Amino acid sequence: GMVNPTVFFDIAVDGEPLGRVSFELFADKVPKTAENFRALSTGEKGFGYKGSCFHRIIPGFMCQGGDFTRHNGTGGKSIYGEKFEDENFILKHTGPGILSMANAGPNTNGSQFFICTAKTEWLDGKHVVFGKVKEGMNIVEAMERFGSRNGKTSKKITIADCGQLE
Amino acid sequence: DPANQDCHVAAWHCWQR
Ligand SMILES: *CC(=O)Nc1ccc(NC(=O)C*)cc1
Ligand SMILES: [N]
Repeated sequence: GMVNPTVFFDIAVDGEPLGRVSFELFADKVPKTAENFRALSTGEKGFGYKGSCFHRIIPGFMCQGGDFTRHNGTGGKSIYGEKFEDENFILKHTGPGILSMANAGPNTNGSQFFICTAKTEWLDGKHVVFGKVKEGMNIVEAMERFGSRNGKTSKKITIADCGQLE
Repeated sequence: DPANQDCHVAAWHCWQR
């Protein structure tokens, strides 16, 4: 098949570089959802993840980001001009490193996503799994040091740079 | 429009029950 995209985020903590996380995007199974995240990671539509933050980090559960429009957790937009359907639920939340869509209910995908730091089988069938951490899961674990039970972060955890690896 | 994209957190809280 066509090669699944790999993208990266360079993470910073109050501006100080933390490290790089890369992700495989399962475009073979969820092409529309993978393409949204891929395009937002390169910035090629003129907007995207660069400069945005992980606004909710719950240690032992997940790190959530994707609000590049309002920078407060209520924003973000897809590349499609509106929130889009749950493409399918073929892939499951099998363990740490899973990349899955945050939503406000069925068929409300925009640009927000979370990286699981545990198996979250109770999300299967309600959040579209579309990728997985390749390298840098230790960086995601380091990110959890700035989370809290309610998810508010203690420092600004930013996607200082991002793109698509070749 | 703004949207509270937090349903997975509510599901986590339910699993914590
Ligand atoms: C937005 C949304 O769907 N929230 C939500 C609330 C609760 C639960 N699960 C239980 O109550 C067990 C799932 C989703
Ligand atoms: N529970």
